[PDB]
Amino acid sequence: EVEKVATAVLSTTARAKARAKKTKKEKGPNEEEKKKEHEEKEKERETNKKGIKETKENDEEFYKNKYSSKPYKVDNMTRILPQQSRYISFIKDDRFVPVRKFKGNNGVVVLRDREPKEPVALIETVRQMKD
Amino acid sequence: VIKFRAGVCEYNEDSRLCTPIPVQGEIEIKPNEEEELGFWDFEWRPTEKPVGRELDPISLILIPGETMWVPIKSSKSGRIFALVFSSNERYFFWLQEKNSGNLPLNELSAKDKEIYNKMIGVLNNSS
Repeated sequence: EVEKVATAVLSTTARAKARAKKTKKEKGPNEEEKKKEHEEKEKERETNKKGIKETKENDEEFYKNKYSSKPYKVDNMTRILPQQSRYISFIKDDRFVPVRKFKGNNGVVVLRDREPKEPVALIETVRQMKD
Repeated sequence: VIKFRAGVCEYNEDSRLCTPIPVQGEIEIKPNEEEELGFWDFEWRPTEKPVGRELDPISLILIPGETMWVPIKSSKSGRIFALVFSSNERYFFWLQEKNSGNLPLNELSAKDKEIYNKMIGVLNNSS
């Protein structure tokens, strides 16, 4: 719908060209003498904007690392593809530290809380909401 | 009319022990309009669990200035719904309503604001 009307405007200006070379000489002064549209730069015209709805992903450039080696913060409760799980390490800066070692795999993992007496938000299960 | 799940609970003048004898039932509050005192009827009903002192149904009128609200009464259990009469019509209820569970919890229910508003409305005001 967007392209139909963007192509409309542009094609009309192109056709008018041959007549336009000599017209354009008279057109310049008649704007200074009479009046202008709302701008005083050139005569600049419309261009129309086209419809692009999708913002596509490119592809990697590094297949040797698809997981770099740089740090990135990954939030708890997120999509975790098994490649990431190997490099997940629980940080000590938080209260929360694993009871044992971490498996290097995804799953339900229970942690030891050093301060459970300090307010942290907690994420309600479905069952909790209903109560 | 405002209903929530509630149990019977024991009253004491001895030391005011006030720990539930747990049951399961409801309290059903009729706000009424009768005279200047309101006389809001708190009808308690058992629906299951005969265990303990069940208390056959009894409707209790709100007489203003004798009854009192304090959310705890000995901090053994919260959610102390108080109709104080000093061993006349004194029978207690213990809210057992779901707001984070039916549990005992200090300073009434988990929905804190919700339930303080109800207490003022029923108990302190007279229609």
